[PDB]
Parts: sequence; structure tokens; C-alpha cells
Amino acid sequence: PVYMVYVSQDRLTPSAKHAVAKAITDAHRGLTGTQHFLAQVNFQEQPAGNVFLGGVQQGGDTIFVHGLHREGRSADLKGQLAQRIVDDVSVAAEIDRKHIWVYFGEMPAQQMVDYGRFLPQPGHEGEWFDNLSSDERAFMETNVD
Amino acid sequence: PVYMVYVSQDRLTPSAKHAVAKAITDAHRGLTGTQHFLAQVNFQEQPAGNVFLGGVQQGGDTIFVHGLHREGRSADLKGQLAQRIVDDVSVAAEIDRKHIWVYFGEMPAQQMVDYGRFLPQPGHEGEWFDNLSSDERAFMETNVD
Amino acid sequence: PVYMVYVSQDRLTPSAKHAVAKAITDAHRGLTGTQHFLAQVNFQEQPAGNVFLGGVQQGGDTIFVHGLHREGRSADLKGQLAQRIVDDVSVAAEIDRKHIWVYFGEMPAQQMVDYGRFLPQPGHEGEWFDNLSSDERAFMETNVD
Repeated sequence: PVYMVYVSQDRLTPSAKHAVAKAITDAHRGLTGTQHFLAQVNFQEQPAGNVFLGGVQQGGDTIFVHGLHREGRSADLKGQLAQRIVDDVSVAAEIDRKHIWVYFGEMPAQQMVDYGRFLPQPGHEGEWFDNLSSDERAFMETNVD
Repeated sequence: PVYMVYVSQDRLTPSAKHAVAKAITDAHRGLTGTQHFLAQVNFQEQPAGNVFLGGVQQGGDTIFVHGLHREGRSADLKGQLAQRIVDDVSVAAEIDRKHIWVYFGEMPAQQMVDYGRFLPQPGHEGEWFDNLSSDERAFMETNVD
Repeated sequence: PVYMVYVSQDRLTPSAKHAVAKAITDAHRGLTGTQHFLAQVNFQEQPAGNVFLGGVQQGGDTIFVHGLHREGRSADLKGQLAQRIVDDVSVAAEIDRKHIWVYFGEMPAQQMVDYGRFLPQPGHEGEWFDNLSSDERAFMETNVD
């Protein structure tokens, strides 16, 4: 996956960012069975005042998570994952759930590239990693915490 | 909805931002019947020179709106809304129409969390909101402009 | 199309940004027949350390390319296009392929607006340009490099 996490400038310290990325990644691997290192968390910070809710300028406490996934998972599984991300990001970022928005977009695996490689179908990550070249797998493996 | 609005830094004053967010929110509500507080407008500012049309670096005079919606509206209605967003943003931001791009993506409502809550199907929003907890109805109700 | 390119601050000099933006524009133009002026590259810079892979904080080397296309192109052409974006962004940005992620999202042309105008199907581009006014045509012809 690629999770675009849209937050206000400095609402998450370097270390808060690490735990938010940790929670998003662990929720993904735990619920989909995809390797930790396939989860990309991409923080987009902006100055406070760039978020408007119903036309009202907002402070620095809103969080939008835009997830980009492969097609192939069920509406049930996707709802569990969206609810776990709301839950865990809440505890990692110490933010009320009322502040958290989470959208999942889906694309065919055949038009999705991670680490310069095309992704397999959901659940086939096992064989697909074994097929990767030896220093491809190595580079991916250096991104697990 | 979530409207990602991509503009160059310093292009939009704090009130010009207020006008654009208000022009986008009013369009969406006036055409979908979705409550004001459900319209998030998320200004993503970048230094001018970061936008390339046809390989040619641009100044600060381009706006790109990316709207994220539930599925279930007609192509006819989506055309009207996007055309309204183009026109009303032209006025609100004092920019010629030929510089605005507007894209809409749609997802199943079952994988779309606003305010920590999954969304109803389009048109059922008065009843979904009446059933939410009153702590939260109250929280959203302050986001009306 | 709109190509959202997420990079870390100061990874790309102006010359390198121009070259990345050019590699993406001519890959698209090349494999689709879409005019040079119709391709937007939108650069999104974030401080180094804002990208996490498997919860591991990254340097300035990741690059995420999010392409927003209209529907109707074949899975074969989209893969070719992503693979070429990988290859030519690797070269233009002097960064190896395993740092490059490339996703394509698709939308009905009828909810997509370039230069203030709705786009046609992919199999109607030349007709579409020969249907715009003189001011439009001449103002898009300014965006060729």
C-alpha cells in the first residue's frame, strides 16, 4: 500500500510520525498479510489553517489518511482495516477519532509499482517476493522495524 | 467529500482561501444535498515552479482540485458539480478558467470514514447524521459557515 | 493527465525537476498520443524523514508518482507506461528504480477537467483539440517544451 497522511505542520513530532507509521503498517500486515516493507506511509504536512471543514478554517488537529490499495479485497476486510486505522492512529497520535478521516482508493495490481516492480494480486505476496531478485529482496528487507 | 486543492504558496491569501473553500463547499452542498460540515477542503501549497504543463515550468497561476466522493451519483450531476467548481473557483480565487483543473474520484461509501464514522450512501445523510452520537453531531455542527 | 510526484525537499535541483517532469511527459505523450500540453506534472516536496517504509524512516530518495488518467486504456499500455516512467525517472533523477513507486488511477473523462474544459474519451483527442477555440488552442500551444 501507499498511505498519504495529510497533517498539520508539527502536529506529529518525528517520533509521533514513527508511531503513526508503525500503527498504519502493523494494521495493514495484521489484516491483509502483506509484508511490513510494502506499506509506505507518506506524511504531507501543511501549515495550520489550510484545512476547512464546512467552510470553517481549522486548527492543527485534523488528519486525512488516503490509502491506495490493490483491488481484490472485500468490503468487510476493507471496513475492518479502515476502523483499525482510525483506532490505532488515534492512540499513536493522541487525537480524537472525530478528527480522523480515512479513504481507501483501489487500483488493479497490474498498474501498481512498488520498489520498481509490479505488484501481485492480494494474497500472492509470498510467491511474488520469492521471485524477486536477490538484492531486490535484500533492499526491501532492510525496511522492517 | 474531501477536496484536495493544490496551489502555489502565497497565491491565495487567508481570505482568498476562505472564499475558495466556501465556493467549493457551497457547490457540493447545493448540488448533492450533503450537509455543509461534511465538505473538507484541504489546501496543499507548494512553492511555485513545482507545476509543469507540457514540460514547461509554471508560475503560481494554476489550481488543481482533486475531489474524493462516494460512488452513486450520475455522470450528469458530476459534470454539473465540476463545472460549478471551476466557475465559482474562478470568481473566488480571481483566476481565469483556463488555469483550473478539477478531477473527481469515487469510492464505495463503506470504505470512507469522515469524522471517525463510515459514510452513508448518497442521499441518506440526514438519517445517518441523526443516528450518530450527539457528542459528534455537536462537533460537526460547529463546522457550519 | 495529472502526475502527482512526491519527493523530498532539495532532492531535485531545478534542472533535475525539469528532467523528471520531461521524462514523465514524453513517456505519457509517447505511448498515448496525448498532446505534450495536456500532461501536468505536479511536484509535492516534503521534508526528508516524512516517508516511512515498513515503519522505517527514509532519507530523501523515495519517489512516489501518482498518475491520474481517464479510463479506457488497456492494462498492457498502462503497464508499459508505468515501466517507462520507472525507467526514465530513474535516469533523469539519477536514482535507482527500487526507490520509485508508480500508481495509476482512472476516472471517466466526463468528470475530468483540463484547462477549464472537459476531456473527451482517449480515442478522441485530436478531434477534441480541433474543437477548442483559438484562445484555448493558442494558450495550450504555449505549454510545449
